[PDB]
Amino acid sequence: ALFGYARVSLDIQVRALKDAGVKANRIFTDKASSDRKGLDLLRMKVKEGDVILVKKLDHLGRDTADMIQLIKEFDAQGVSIRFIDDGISTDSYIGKMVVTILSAVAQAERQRILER
Amino acid sequence: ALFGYARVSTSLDIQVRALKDAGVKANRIFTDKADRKGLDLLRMKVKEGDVILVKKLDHLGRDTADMIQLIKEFDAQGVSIRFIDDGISTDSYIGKMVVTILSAVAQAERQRIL
Amino acid sequence: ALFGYARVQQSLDIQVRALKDAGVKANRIFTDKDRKGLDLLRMKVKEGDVILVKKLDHLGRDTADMIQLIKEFDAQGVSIRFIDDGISTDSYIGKMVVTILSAVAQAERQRILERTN
Amino acid sequence: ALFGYARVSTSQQSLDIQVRALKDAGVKANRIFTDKADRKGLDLLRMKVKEGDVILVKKLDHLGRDTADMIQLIKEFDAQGVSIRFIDDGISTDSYIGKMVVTILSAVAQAERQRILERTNE
Repeated sequence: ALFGYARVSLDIQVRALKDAGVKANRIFTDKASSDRKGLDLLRMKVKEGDVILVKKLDHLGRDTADMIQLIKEFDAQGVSIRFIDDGISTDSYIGKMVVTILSAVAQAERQRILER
Repeated sequence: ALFGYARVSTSLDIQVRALKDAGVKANRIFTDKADRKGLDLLRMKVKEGDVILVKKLDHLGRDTADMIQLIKEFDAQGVSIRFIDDGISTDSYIGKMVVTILSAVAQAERQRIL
Repeated sequence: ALFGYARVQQSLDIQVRALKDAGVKANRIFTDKDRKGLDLLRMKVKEGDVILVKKLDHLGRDTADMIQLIKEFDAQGVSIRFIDDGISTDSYIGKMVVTILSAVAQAERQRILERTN
Repeated sequence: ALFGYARVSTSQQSLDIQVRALKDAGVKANRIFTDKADRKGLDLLRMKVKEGDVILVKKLDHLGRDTADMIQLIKEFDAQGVSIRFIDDGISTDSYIGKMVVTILSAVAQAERQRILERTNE
């Protein structure tokens, strides 16, 4: 089954997931600052063969460590994640490597700006 | 204009079925097991503007360097590659970013050894 | 203070000699064959300390575990230096570089595993 | 030859921390070039460097105003055969790691520009 995840501007993500063909009862959301309600519900409901659509790489984990763990868990469950805006999926080991690289790069930029 | 390539280390029907399901004609699908024979046949048939479909990034080369080399030589003759499961085309700005990230990785691995 | 950590017997003995030759005192070297040595390291280590590791591949069991270990030690004010890779977790760029190289090592491992499995 | 470069937006305090760190890493006082953002010290530096030279910089973030600027400056010096050593990060631009970081960051920056162009074009 096809799922969607969105996190905070949420309507920009939610409408985008719906227009990607995710049904409403399969869209889970978190208002980030229990920042994990929706994601925990998604982690529970997902099963082997399922697909999760995420608008952006940044909307998954709250940092690179968190995102790498989530990808590990979903992959272990036999669930692939596709990032709509980034145009990449976790559906191959090269794919996962690139996603991890991009998260790491995006994390570094946040930290540079935070020090600045 | 639409071609297909499948490769295994050792089955092979999973990739071919995916290529067929993406609209590649059976006579445009070339395969390899374990040595360049099917990839060679594909080289002689493809033309500027054509697109070669592949199931995953994982399936193209023997390793990352080899895959990058293949991408770049098909790119030299105006031929792009679409990786189905990854949802990535080498001729898009994302595909180009990915190939450059992979080239960086492969060069670093090479320099590391030295 | 300078500590050493090695995960894997001969390849563990190569790593230990390498850490000693890198300047780590024998009694500050901790090893694992799952995490008995790491649990001991966690207890001795204090703010401003540095852990030496021969290769990136020898800290965690996978990328998720390694980044988590780094996050944890960083939170204690303990940095990690990888001898072979020539990089430390001191700055956010070092951490970024270490994440990248782990992702690369992991991909290679998965590439090896599939051509075997 | 060994040079140093320090750059700030406005804060004098961090410029002094940078210059001090540069001296402490062994750059001669007459070999430190500075800017208060601009490019005055950088333009002077460019006249003085030659193939083989090394420029110390405190942190990656003290070279350019942003990532895209930093990458362009690294590539400019690199084409001259001049490398940059970032002290706090422990990375040289001419190592396999510095080369990898520069290439990966320029790939990402290039994708973001392509992204803007597509939104502009459509």
